[PDB]
Amino acid sequence: ATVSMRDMLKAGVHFGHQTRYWNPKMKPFIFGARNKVHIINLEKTVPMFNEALAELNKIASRKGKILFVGTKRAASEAVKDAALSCDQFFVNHRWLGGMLTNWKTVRQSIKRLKDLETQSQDGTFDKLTKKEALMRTRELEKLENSLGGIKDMGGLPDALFVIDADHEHIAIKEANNLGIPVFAIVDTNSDPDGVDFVIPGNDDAIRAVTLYLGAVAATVREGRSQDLASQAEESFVEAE
Amino acid sequence: MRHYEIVFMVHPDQSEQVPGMIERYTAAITGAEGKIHRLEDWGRRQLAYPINKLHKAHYVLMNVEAPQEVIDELETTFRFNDAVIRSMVMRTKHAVTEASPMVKAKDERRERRDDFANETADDAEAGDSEEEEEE
Amino acid sequence: SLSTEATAKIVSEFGRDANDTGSTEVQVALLTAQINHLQGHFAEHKKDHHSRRGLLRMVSQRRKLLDYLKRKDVARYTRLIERLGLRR
Amino acid sequence: AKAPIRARKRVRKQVSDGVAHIHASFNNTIVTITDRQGNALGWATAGGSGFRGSRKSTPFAAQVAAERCADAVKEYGIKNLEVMVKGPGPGRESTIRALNAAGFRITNITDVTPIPHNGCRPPKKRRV
Amino acid sequence: PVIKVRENEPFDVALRRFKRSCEKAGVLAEVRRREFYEKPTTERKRAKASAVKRHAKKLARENARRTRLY
Amino acid sequence: AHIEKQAGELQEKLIAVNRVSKTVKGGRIFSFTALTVVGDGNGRVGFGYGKAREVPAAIQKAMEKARRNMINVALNNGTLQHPVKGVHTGSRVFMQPASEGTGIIAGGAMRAVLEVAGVHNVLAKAYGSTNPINVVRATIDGLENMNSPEMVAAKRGKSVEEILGK
Amino acid sequence: ARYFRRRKFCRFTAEGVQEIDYKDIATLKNYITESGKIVPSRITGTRAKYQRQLARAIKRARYLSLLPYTDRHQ
RNA sequence: AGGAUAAGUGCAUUAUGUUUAUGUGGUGAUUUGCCCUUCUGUAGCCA
RNA sequence: CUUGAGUCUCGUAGAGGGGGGUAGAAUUCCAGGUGUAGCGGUGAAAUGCGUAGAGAUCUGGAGGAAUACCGGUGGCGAAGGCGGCCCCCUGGACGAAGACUGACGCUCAGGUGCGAAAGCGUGGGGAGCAAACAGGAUUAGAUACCCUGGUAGUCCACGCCGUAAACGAUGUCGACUUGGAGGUUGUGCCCUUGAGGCGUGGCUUCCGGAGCUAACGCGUUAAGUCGACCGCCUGGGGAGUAC
Repeated sequence: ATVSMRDMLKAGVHFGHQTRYWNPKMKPFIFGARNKVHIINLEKTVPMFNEALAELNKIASRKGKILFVGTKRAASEAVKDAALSCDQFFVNHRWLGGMLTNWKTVRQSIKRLKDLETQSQDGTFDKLTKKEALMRTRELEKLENSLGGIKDMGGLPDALFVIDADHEHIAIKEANNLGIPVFAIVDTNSDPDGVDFVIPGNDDAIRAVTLYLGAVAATVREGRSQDLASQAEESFVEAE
Repeated sequence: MRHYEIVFMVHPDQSEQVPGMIERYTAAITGAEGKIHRLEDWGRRQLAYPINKLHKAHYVLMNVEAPQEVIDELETTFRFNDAVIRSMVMRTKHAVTEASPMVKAKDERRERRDDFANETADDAEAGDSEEEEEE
Repeated sequence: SLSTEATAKIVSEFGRDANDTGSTEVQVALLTAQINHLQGHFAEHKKDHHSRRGLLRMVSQRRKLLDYLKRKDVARYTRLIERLGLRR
Repeated sequence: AKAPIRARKRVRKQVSDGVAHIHASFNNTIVTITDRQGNALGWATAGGSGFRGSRKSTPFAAQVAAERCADAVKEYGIKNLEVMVKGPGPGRESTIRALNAAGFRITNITDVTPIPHNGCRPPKKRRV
Repeated sequence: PVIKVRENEPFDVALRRFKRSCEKAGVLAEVRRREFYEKPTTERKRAKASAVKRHAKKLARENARRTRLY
Repeated sequence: AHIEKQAGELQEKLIAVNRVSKTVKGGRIFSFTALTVVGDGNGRVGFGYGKAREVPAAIQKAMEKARRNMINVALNNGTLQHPVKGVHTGSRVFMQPASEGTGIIAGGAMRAVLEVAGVHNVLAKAYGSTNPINVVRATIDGLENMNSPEMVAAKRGKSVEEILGK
Repeated sequence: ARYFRRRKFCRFTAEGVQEIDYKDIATLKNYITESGKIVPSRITGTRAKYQRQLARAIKRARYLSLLPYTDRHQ
């Protein structure tokens, strides 16, 4: 178990994120300013994560349909990368609302989506005006890239994995409205209140987004050894 | 009693008055149970602009401690003197009885900013001959 | 302003004669010396209302301490109040 | 707003060099050439061919003022120039370029712009 | 305002747009202001107020990169 | 597309109706806005404002919004166990304990809102803004200041609330 | 590293010493432009302590013509 | 010779971003304003 | 008793109060020298000033308000209030250790005391600007809008009833409630590494959490949680007038 906080004494930083005053309610779990700007360190996140690392164990016991949502300029690859497993679905293009609350319409549009995708990729999408077809193709690709998470997955996910807060406000906004428990990675410009499970950290890169949420940890890997007597008998391969 | 840092400046053509007066002022101060904690003359300088016509003046840092009634009367006398043109006095708190390093800035004045004449002999007669006297 | 040699004379004449400046008699006699000092200023001019706020502070407080004192002991009160003069 | 260009007509000095004084405002420029002993060898201004409104202070009315005065001081037999500048007003640069293009040196462009201490009250009869 | 000394990468015209900052900084930077002793704190002296818009302009440079408009 | 809460009983309390105007920009369209209250019989925080082209499509929209992001809440007997003064956004309403011997006493749409709320015998005077849109918060704020019975002795009454989590 | 105070260039765009006394001239120029005149504290982010005390200390010196006062003395 | 931090080359109209005449009062869109639930209940109003 | 408050020396910030001292430069003027036609004003403009030689410029004198930029969201005063710089006389606040007193506390009907500004009596004083009054420009006009001459006034000091947007816009003062940072400051510590950070206080401001508002907004200086004790309101207009 201890391996997950053996890695937080090893990464955790961003050296600040935004503003001189930052978000006051995360101040306890985090380091204060130095030389006319704001700096953060990995050191102030380990006393918090000495018990709070037990929540990665509760999203791995019921694991089957997980959704990694909220992409950013350096966080996008990390949303793909922690969700690289085959029980775990992900987007690569920015999320927008109604993808969980008007899920009705979205599932009608998925059902359209995989049909026009087999058509476009076989070559069967031709029109005597090539412009009207190639332009529909570019926009179909953006749908595929945006929806790829819920697209191949059996329905509304059993948790919602928000990596970013800073620009991907909506992914957290809709998770509270569907009542689905939240699995959150918060930065020093975001509060740890109003979400059910946290990693204290930063929102970018592989510093907190798969360093506890992968095979290198022990706490996402002892939750999953508790799935093997509840709904399955063997399922530990699927997941990271 | 307390220290009030007088610095004051002198007109060229009038300089010959000061070697007599300063020594009379040192006798007014110590005759009132104060002390002269410095009395360094700095030499002749080019002023940053004219003051009471002519472009050059001669600098003296007197640095008084004295009872408060008398220091107000010497500063007024020195600004209104018939050879000293202006003076400035600063406060006792968050400050020194002996000022900052002007040691270089004095020599520079003597070396290069000087006319070399009678008026600049008087400057040296006004700070580098005594620091306290009874007249 | 108030200085060391006025303050020492007051401790010598009023309250305990050492190491006390805080007690009711001597506290009143230290305030007296600043009221006198303010009346020293008020012998140059009389449009001094922004300072008068302060004069009335030092009086109002003498009223507070004279009240306390006369409720503790009528001796310290009647002595103090006459030995520090003021009014016709 | 131009001084005598023709010879023998008025008193000459012919000292090879002078100083010019530029008073730059948002409503005019006064460009006035003087002797190094301190006596006027000619002037012009930016209403010297009738600019009025904003156009009276702009680089182009500042330039033609500098070109009127610079012309005349060649019969007072001056060849070299120095400039004093007074105000953050417009055409303050177009005027320098004009003196140097008139066939003079302009190596020392001496700011001496005066400071009022705001002893006056400016005209108000309004909201601003 | 043209300044006696020259700018960097210099030419024979001196100009204030390169190496001035304190010249006519409250002397004529004023428009019809009358003699006042407390009115400037809210009329004139808008430094807190004006600093915010500049801060907002430095804030938007990060935020365009972060949305990947570049 | 959301979870919803239900009651085994029908509420279709239409409280208000309005129309949307832009007046030059596309001129003025026929659209309506509507406010509709969905209780439970013992209460809900259920309040829904929605909008559409026509009045029927509009109310049914608004009736949907009165049962999503909302949960039911519950109170034993036709009275409230606290004399408290519920305030929500300048519409301020009052309650005091009472008998069963009185039922409702109220008018307009308010008598219909209080019946599902369980606070109709305790119904005391309203003050501040008492037009339809905000008067109807009885069953929301007046059930968030709630008290409800669970004790056998009045002198165990504060002890019994402490041990409910200790 | 302890009690090595001012061992180096630290604080300031340019390290003068004192701010309230004005008797030296060669360590105040650190905070004075070429026009002969005080640095504008808004543009620079001056060290506030040293700037507040230099506002009286430069005027005293100015009135004693140790420094220029106004732009015409450039 | 300290007008030499040399612009800290940190700098950009530098703190009112202003002014050359006006024209009455109300007026469009409905008579079922109705199509989600057992019991504790509802829109003219009901299981 | 100290858990409230008061007081001594030590230190520190600031335009608090009262009274003294002092320099440079734009407008303005005179003089002489040099020198010729526009100058001014503004949205653009005309009235204005000027050939009796204006405008500008060199030299030297005149004079009074005024004093930048530093100066900031700073700081001070009782609130309104205080602004060139300095000292004398003195207040009131800000910090720290040694030391003392030990509810001496809170509020306040009545109350006395007390002015930004102009109004205003006398004394000081007048360069610029200005109600009025004239004239221009504008237009259905043009008293508003905008300018130009031009006076009391502005500008100084006290004095007479102290007017107001006379304010932590929020009574008085105090206790308690996650902070961070700005301005700028006592002081411990730093590479004193740039109005910084950390330690511990300071007023003073941004940002936002628990809680609050109708909204803006407030949020450790509350508009939160409250305390005592006093002030004041009961639709608008007509009326801050009448009486």
